[PDB]
Amino acid sequence: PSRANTKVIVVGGGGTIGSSTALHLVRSGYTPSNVTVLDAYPIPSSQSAGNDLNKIMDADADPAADAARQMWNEDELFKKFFHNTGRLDCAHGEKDIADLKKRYQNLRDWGLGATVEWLDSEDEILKRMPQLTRDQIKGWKAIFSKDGGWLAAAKAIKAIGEYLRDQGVRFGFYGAGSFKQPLLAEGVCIGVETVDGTRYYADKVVLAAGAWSPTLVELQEQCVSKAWVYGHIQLTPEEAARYKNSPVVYNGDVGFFFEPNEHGIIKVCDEFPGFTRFKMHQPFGAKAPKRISVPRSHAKHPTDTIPDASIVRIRRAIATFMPQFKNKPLFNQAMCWCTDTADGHLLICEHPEWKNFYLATGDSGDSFKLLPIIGKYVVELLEGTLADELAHKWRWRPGSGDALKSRREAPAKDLADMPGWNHD
Ligand SMILES: Cc1cc2nc3c(=O)[nH]c(=O)nc-3n(C[C@H](O)[C@H](O)[C@H](O)COP(=O)(O)OP(=O)(O)OC[C@H]3O[C@@H](n4cnc5c(N)ncnc54)[C@H](O)[C@@H]3O)c2cc1C
Repeated sequence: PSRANTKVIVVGGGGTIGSSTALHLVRSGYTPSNVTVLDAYPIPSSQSAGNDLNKIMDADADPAADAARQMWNEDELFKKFFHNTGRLDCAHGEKDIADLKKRYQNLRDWGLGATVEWLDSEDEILKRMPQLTRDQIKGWKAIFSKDGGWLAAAKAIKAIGEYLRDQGVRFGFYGAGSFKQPLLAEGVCIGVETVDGTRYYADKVVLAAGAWSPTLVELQEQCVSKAWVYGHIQLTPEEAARYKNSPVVYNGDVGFFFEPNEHGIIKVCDEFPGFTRFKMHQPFGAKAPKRISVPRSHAKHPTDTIPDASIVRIRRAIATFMPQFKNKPLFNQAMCWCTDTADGHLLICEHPEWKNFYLATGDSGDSFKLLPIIGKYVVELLEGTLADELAHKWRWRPGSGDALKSRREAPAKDLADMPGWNHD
């Protein structure tokens, strides 16, 4: 078929890469009624890693991230969800400071020197963030990124879902949206079947199932799914007013926090290598069950919280960043799932055996900032127009390294070994 006549199913279309793909199909002139978004949960999916009050907009010298940054500034659908507060990337101790100097030097060497400034003392840091405590940031240096800030993530995906609804995109959710298998005819994918038995037929299928991708089809451990954690504190209107338009504050050895949302709520994250949840599971294409990391979904198990070890790290972030708030209860604790490749690059490729089935995953914990742009690259993959360098960087690559460690400091620990999260 031609493009007005091409049917495409986006599996995981309630999440980050999937909603972006559906948007870029519509914007590229695919007929909205020929696009079907399938998700386990209605857009924005309650288990999407993008279903979050906030994410950091930390675009670097990377072409895709920079193209995304421009859309967060200029695109009429997205721009209202980007808060250009700036970002403090803070470092403490001999090794982290040396790595921050080098990151700074690299950004100068890459021609972003005008967007960033080196803060060489605590006085320089308190100038940009006077709500910090001088005592707790003794010896800290920072890169202040003027271009940075934070993204109203769940609101941005919701806004894509409302736009797609109004265009006449087709939806299937719950049993009617939860992918079970591809429909294959002589090695060609011609649609999908969901858990309730519903079949959808299309010319092309995109698997944008995030941390669920390696659970749904055999990916030969090129993606390993891991959880990260957050909790919330509630500020009085007077407390929240002191933090209005605060930059994002990050320290790789502490974690990070955001300015309060419109309800006075501050989200706090630690910084760590993520948690697996290994269990026996048989993805489509696997000859028998395998021990793989299967997300433990907060949407399916809303009584779940986070490990005790995670609460302690978040309390330490609050004690370091916001000592006056050590007494506030930490609430709406949740695990948030991503999938790492060995090299931390995306997995955006045609399936090597199932023609017209495409992977769009490998988010590796840092892809929410790509929400505006990433579906453009997926449409280019479907159309055969993706740049060779990106076709290689995002290629099918089992056996290319250990995704349990990936490019992080250590192999992820497992939730089986981390008490405090399960309240069943
Ligand atoms: C705590 C945390 C903090 C983060 N901070 C940042 C940050 O500051 N900046 C940044 O850029 N990135 C950040 N990230 C990373 C970012 O959130 C992810 O890289 C990105 O959102 C992943 O997008 P995705 O589309 O691959 O997955 P998702 O958005 O999770 O989408 C996957 C979708 O697949 C659906 N699905 C699952 N199973 C099925 C099925 N059987 N059938 C159909 N659909 C299914 C899910 O319901 C979901 O909607 C953070 C992530 C977490 C968890």
